[PDB]
Parts: sequence; C-alpha cells; structure tokens
Amino acid sequence: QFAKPEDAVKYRQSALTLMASHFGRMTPVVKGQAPYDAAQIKANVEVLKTLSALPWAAFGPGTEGGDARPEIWSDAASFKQKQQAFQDNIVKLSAAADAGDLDKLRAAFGDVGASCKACHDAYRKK
Amino acid sequence: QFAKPEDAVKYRQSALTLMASHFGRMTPVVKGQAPYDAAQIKANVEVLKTLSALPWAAFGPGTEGGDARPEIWSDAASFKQKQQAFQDNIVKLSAAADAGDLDKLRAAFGDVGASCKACHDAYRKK
Ligand code: HEC
Ligand code: HEC
Ligand SMILES: O=C1O[C@H]([C@@H](O)CO)C(O)=C1O
Ligand SMILES: O=C1O[C@H]([C@@H](O)CO)C(O)=C1O
Repeated sequence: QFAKPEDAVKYRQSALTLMASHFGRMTPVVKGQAPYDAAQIKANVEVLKTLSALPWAAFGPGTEGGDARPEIWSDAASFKQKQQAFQDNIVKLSAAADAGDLDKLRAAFGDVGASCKACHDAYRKK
Repeated sequence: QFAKPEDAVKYRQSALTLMASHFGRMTPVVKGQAPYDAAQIKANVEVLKTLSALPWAAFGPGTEGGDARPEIWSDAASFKQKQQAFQDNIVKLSAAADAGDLDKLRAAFGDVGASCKACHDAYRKK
C-alpha cells in the first residue's frame, strides 16, 4: 500500500506510536496507581490487539529505513519469530483482560513488555 | 493518556496517518484498477473502523496544537457532529464491505471521503 519506502517507514512509525500509547497508558492501572475498571481495560486491549498486528506488514521488501536494523530482512525467520512471540503475548493479555483479573493482567502486561524490549534489543537501531 | 499536549498531537497525527493509509489504499480497488477481493476489503474496513474512532479522544481540553483549528474546542458541538457524521459514513462503508458489493463499496467510499474533506475544510489549518 506504499508508493515509496518512506511511506512504509511513516506507516510503521505511526502504528508503533499508537501501539505504545495503548500499551503504556495501562501502566498506572497495572501498578495500582489508577483504578481498575475491567470493562475499560477489556476495550483498550481490544484496540491494542488490532494495532499490534499492523506494524509487521510495513517491513516489506525494499522498505529499509527509519530505526529498523537491516537484519530484519536478512534474518527474516528470526524476526518473524520475535513478532509472533509478541503477538502470542498479546493474545495472553487479551485473555487476562477478558477474564477481568488484575493479577493476571499485570503478569500478562509484563510479558508483553518483555517481548517489545527483546525485539528492540535485536532489531532496532540505537 | 497524554503526559503533555504534544503527546496528544503526536497521537492524533499518527492515528490519522494510519486511518489515511487504510482508507486510501482502497482507491485502486474502488476505481477498478486493482482486483476486488471481498474478504480482503472486509478485513481492511474492519481495521479502518477501529482506527476511525481513535483520533477524537486526542482533541481533549488543553490539547491545542498541530494543524487543529482552535474552533475545534470553541465550537465543540459542531465538531462532534462532523466526527459523528464521518463515523456514521464509516458504518455504511462497513455495511457495503460486509455485503461484498463493489457498487455499494464505491458509493460508500465516496461518502466517507466527502466527510473527511468537509471536516478538514472547517477544522484543519491550511
Ligand atoms: C519486533 C518484532 C518488535 C516488537 C515486538 C516491538 N517492536 Fe517497537 N520497534 C521495532 C522496530 C524494528 C522499530 C523501528 C521502526 C522504524 O522503522 O523506525 C521499532 C520502534 C518502536 C518505537 C519508535 C517509533 C517511532 O515513532 O519512530 C516505539 C515507541 C516502539 N517501537 C514501541 C513498541 C512497543 C510499546 C512494543 C510492545 C507493545 C513494541 N514496540 C514491540 C520492533 C519491534
Ligand atoms: C474532523 C471530524 C475530521 C474528520 C472526519 C477527518 N479529519 Fe483528518 N484531520 C482533522 C484535523 C483537525 C486534523 C489536524 C490534526 C492535527 O492536530 O494536526 C487532521 C489531519 C489529517 C491528516 C494529516 C495528519 C498528520 O500526520 O499530521 C490526514 C492525512 C488526515 N487528516 C486524513 C483524514 C482522512 C483520510 C479522513 C477520512 C477517512 C479524515 N482525515 C477525516 C480532522 C478530521
Ligand atoms: O511503552 C513501551 O513499553 C516498551 C518497553 O519500554 C517495555 O520494556 C516500549 O518500547 C514502549 O514504548
Ligand atoms: O486519503 C485521504 O482522503 C481524504 C480526502 O482526500 C478525501 O477527499 C484525505 O484527507 C486523505 O488523506
């Protein structure tokens, strides 16, 4: 869907900004500093689930740029495994949110965060 | 969810970038220059539906900036009506996509585009 590689870069950077806001805005909730409204969180995690599938299609062939390391492309299978592990952790966060249990949410939230950082450590430029 | 107004501006600008890509990438389809796969479009419009609800929460009180005209805030009811008309047109586009009919899709698509432009004409800086 991108006329030029710059358009894919702009897309993924916007997707990731959204995704970071929808994830990160839950930090006060999982820390107990903001109240836990199970329906609020369920709806937010549904938005996060949609967003979290979006970046990966915007690292298509020829879309080198931004803060993406070139190894995303030369080690495609290993990058796919980090994105699929992350996505699987988003499924687990959805399950916790759908269950309405703050203990499970905070554990699932931590797992997702770990998965974000693991990918960045390997595939995001410093 | 925004620590500073700049964060709301960044959020809405990212949401709108996404939303423009998910809308605009259908232009070749509705013009007949790309093939019409009803399931592909249905899935894309589902993503667009999620995205199209996101910008409006990021024009909260005190979030003046970007290319947003100040009248978004001083004429709040009229801005809400443009966003709700747009959202209603997104419902109609979902219906057309869910029906699998290219004639209905192209009409609904045109209505959505008109609604984007109408809002920009009143509420987006030049
Ligand atoms: C690989 C499978 C990743 C996972 C999982 C997550 N992120 Fe990521 N992120 C990745 C890359 C390769 C890049 C660089 C993209 C580019 O072309 O520049 C990023 C970048 C970000 C950013 C900065 C975005 C910007 O506006 O420029 C943020 C804020 C970010 N990533 C956040 C984020 C979060 C919150 C994640 C888990 C919920 C997450 N990322 C996962 C690769 C990967
Ligand atoms: C008001 C109800 C709007 C509707 C409906 C749509 N848009 Fe919009 N748009 C609006 C404003 C007030 C602004 C400025 C936001 C800011 O703070 O800068 C915008 C901006 C855009 C942009 C530029 C985004 C950027 O990255 O800076 C684009 C590409 C855009 N809008 C696209 C777009 C499309 C495709 C729409 C219908 C599907 C649409 N907008 C509707 C206000 C409103
Ligand atoms: O909100 C975020 O969480 C992850 C990471 O900090 C988790 O360790 C990330 O990159 C964000 O922007
Ligand atoms: O794809 C887009 O469509 C609308 C408008 O051009 C429709 O007239 C807009 O502002 C976009 O970025």
